[PDB]
Amino acid sequence: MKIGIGSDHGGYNLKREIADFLKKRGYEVIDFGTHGNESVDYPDFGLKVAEAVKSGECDRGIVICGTGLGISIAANKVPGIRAAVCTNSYMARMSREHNDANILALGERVVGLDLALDIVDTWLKAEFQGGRHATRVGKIGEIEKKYS
Amino acid sequence: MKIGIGSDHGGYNLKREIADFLKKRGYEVIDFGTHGNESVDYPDFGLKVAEAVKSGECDRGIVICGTGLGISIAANKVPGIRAAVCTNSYMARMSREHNDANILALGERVVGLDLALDIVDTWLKAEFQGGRHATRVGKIGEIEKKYS
Repeated sequence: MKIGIGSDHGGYNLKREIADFLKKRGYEVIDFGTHGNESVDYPDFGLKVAEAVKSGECDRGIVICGTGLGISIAANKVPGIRAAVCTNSYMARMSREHNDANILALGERVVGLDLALDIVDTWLKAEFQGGRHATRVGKIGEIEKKYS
Repeated sequence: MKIGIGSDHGGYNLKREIADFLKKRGYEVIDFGTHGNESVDYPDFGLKVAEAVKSGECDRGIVICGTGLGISIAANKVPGIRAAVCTNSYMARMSREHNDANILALGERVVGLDLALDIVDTWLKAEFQGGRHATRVGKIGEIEKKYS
């Protein structure tokens, strides 16, 4: 499974740790940047990861900024993308089970390292539950079609 | 300001408490439903609140589901909407200061009542900081224009 990862400067250090974590677990990781601590704009990297997941270049993606909020909002502007900002493993599991999230969003200034790794672990293992949850995801698709 | 509020059945009881909280505070509250515990679909109510904020019928919105994730993803599909899932007041403050969030999303199964009221209090009081944050919000707007 190919994981796309991306961040602004606010999520760069956590991105480094998650990339190492994932590779060590045998995932193929595509790093979309940013590649340093210099101030940059979260939508640019949110977009890169979202478009890679949309195109199938990556199976899913992880985006990080100070809070995860900006980068996940940006990613959610792309049709077919469902980016979930999670601050605990319960949320991470429900994002997969109910929302079939294909992007996990994290906030480097909010969650500490080991917690963030717990969340990533949980998110990568959880499975979409279909049924009424598929019906609700379709209704998200209807909003996209409306504003398309 | 006029506050739009909406939920599925997973956020209905918290919605009831927040509606009461806001009115006691002097806010005009527009309740878009749901109006009971019957199973319903979060995108329908996410859409209502998002469209009310977009039209200027409400100045800001609050959306609630079990985790806040589904309803906020749905809301974020609407152009001009920036919905922030917050699990603490630090996130709530940054969502206004940096992301100029116009919708707050909450997870009734994640945050307890008093915490959720603290987050709402913080979110309503926080102020957009402009500058590079406006530049970044514009870049969110560019993604919307791309996929419009």
